[PDB]
Amino acid sequence: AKLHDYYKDEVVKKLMTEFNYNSVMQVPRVEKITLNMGVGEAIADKKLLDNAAADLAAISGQKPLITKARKSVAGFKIRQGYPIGCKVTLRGERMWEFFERLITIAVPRIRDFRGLSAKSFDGRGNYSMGVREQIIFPEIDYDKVDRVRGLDITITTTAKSDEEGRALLAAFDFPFR
Amino acid sequence: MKKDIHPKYEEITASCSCGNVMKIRSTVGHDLNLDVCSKCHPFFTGKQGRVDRFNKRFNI
Amino acid sequence: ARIAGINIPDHKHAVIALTSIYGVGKTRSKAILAAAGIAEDVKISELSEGQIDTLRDEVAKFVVEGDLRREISMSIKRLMDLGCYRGLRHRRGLPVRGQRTKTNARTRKGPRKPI
Amino acid sequence: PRSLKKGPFIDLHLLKKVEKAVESGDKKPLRTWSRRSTIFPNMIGLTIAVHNGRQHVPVFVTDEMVGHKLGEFAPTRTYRGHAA
RNA sequence: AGGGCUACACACGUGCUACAAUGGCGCAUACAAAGAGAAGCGACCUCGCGAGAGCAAGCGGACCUCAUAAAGUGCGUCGUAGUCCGGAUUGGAGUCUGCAACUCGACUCCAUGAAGUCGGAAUCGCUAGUAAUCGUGGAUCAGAAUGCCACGGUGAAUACGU
RNA sequence: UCCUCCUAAAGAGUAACGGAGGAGCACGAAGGUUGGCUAAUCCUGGUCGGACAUCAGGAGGUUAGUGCAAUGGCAUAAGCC
Ligand SMILES: [Mg+2]
Ligand SMILES: [Mg+2]
Ligand SMILES: [Mg+2]
Ligand SMILES: [Mg+2]
Ligand SMILES: [Mg+2]
Ligand SMILES: [Mg+2]
Ligand SMILES: [Mg+2]
Ligand SMILES: [Mg+2]
Ligand SMILES: [Mg+2]
Ligand SMILES: [Mg+2]
Ligand SMILES: [Mg+2]
Ligand SMILES: [Mg+2]
Ligand SMILES: [Mg+2]
Ligand SMILES: [Mg+2]
Ligand SMILES: [Mg+2]
Ligand SMILES: [Mg+2]
Ligand SMILES: [Zn+2]
Repeated sequence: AKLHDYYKDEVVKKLMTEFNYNSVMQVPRVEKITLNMGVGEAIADKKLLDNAAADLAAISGQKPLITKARKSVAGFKIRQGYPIGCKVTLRGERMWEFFERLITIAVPRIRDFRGLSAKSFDGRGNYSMGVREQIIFPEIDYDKVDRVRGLDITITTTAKSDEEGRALLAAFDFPFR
Repeated sequence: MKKDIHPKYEEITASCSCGNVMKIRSTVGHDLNLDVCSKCHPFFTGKQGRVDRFNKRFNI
Repeated sequence: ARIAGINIPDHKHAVIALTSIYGVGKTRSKAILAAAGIAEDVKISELSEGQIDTLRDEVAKFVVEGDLRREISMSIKRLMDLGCYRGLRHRRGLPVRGQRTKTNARTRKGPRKPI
Repeated sequence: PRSLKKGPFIDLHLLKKVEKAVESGDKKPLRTWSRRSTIFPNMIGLTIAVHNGRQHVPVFVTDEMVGHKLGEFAPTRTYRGHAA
């Protein structure tokens, strides 16, 4: 809970000063981090989806939830209810630990990392970023890797706007370019 | 958390070359030997035309 | 095994393994290994962590991987924006060093496109 | 390319024309046939109309061009494609 | 004077280099023939990773120079991989000839590392110091050969027969 | 032969070789009950990923859904688990 204790001990005060909030409850919070793997290659091979789930479990520390097609789509040859991905919702202690591991270990291991886009906010202070290769997480062993897979990471926050979301993330020294 | 279905999640030590050590819970199982970390990566730290070269090569 | 942001082969000789890095050839591999005080035939997996760190330091003096790729793209785009002959050749996907195009030129033109 | 010890080649008539035009200000394009002359920093801002075999091609010299030859900016062959 | 003969959807001929282990790479070390050279061949030395550069002998030559022959042989490594095979393409930095290397030169260094894993139908050469393979030299020529002409090294298979 | 709507004149019923569509099943769960849940579509952000897969948020408010026509219903859902 290093980053949560840092949030409470420093980031709250910093944001209160920076935005002049009238109550401490008004400070943006990091609510949840969701990791998503869109596994379209599972349409023909189910071991692909199972291996994606194993990668996600290794990375996040949580057994993932297999997601299924909401509607049938000819364009991707998918019928309704077909499992085509996996996600994990990280909250609380697990979420702060993953935030720390991401920031301090995984992002530094991104090939040719020149800084995360600061425009990748959804308009309400929530940040999403892509990963192209799961090896950037040390939990994934390099010489056991079957297929190259990435994932999506979303950080949902209680920020009313993108500027407050970016300030909240920057307070953790998020690697914004 | 539901019992008996999640990966093993226990603390390890991440040792970087620059001498940074972080104690992080992980599913990796063993200790880590990082080649880089947030405290030493060039982008994190801050460590990251023709007339000039024409004059340098053709000094008169 | 992780140098310059990529995984080096572990079972190869070090002199061969380092050439996995975009921007290190054989001459640079030999020079890096001489300047890190490591024999050329030593496999990566017989190297210590101090040795791998010295190798990383030696690689640090060169422009490699993503930085080198950015440099190369910058030079090519500079040519292509200049509108010079070399830039136009780059634009058209044709040989840029005065080679014949009546025949051959297939590395640049790609496989034959029949009429 | 040309040996460094020999310096960069430029035709004397062109160098003189460029000096005159720089002194007098910014004249109309200087017509030259010296495709082989290097582009010097003191030509930046001038317009040099460079022969490509049949017509002079107006070259607006920028800083990126310095050290290149004038003929690199006046293509000599007309190609638009086969079967068009 | 500048441009073109060097264009490039494409078709064909003649070649070069390969696809590797009967090989690649590193170190060491053997054995040729033929030829050319005065606006030429240019040693030794010094500088440079190198192409080269500076200085400067000798030689109109069985004398001097071009001018380590290479394949080979020993030692070591790579261990069948698009690889330590291949070396096209492209970026950067250079050298030299030449008034001048943009179009459009050769060569060097660093980086890059494509196709190609032996080739459909068809088709060529070769009967012995031949084929195959390996280097070497010369003319043209300021510079510019994978072409041409010439020279040695290693060195086969097979011909029942009509 | 059977179902739905209109013709049909605000109860029911009402004809024509009038105007339009469907059925001749399906389901041991798609039945019973208890607990829970809430749609379409669009916008923004997000590895491959694209007009369209999965993820996050917003807008919207049933424009969805209903095993199969059409009508009448359906949120206390009759819709989803
Ligand atoms: Mg090289
Ligand atoms: Mg040519
Ligand atoms: Mg003429
Ligand atoms: Mg011709
Ligand atoms: Mg000669
Ligand atoms: Mg090779
Ligand atoms: Mg292939
Ligand atoms: Mg092979
Ligand atoms: Mg005969
Ligand atoms: Mg030969
Ligand atoms: Mg010659
Ligand atoms: Mg009635
Ligand atoms: Mg009535
Ligand atoms: Mg009646
Ligand atoms: Mg219910
Ligand atoms: Mg029911
Ligand atoms: Zn570090």
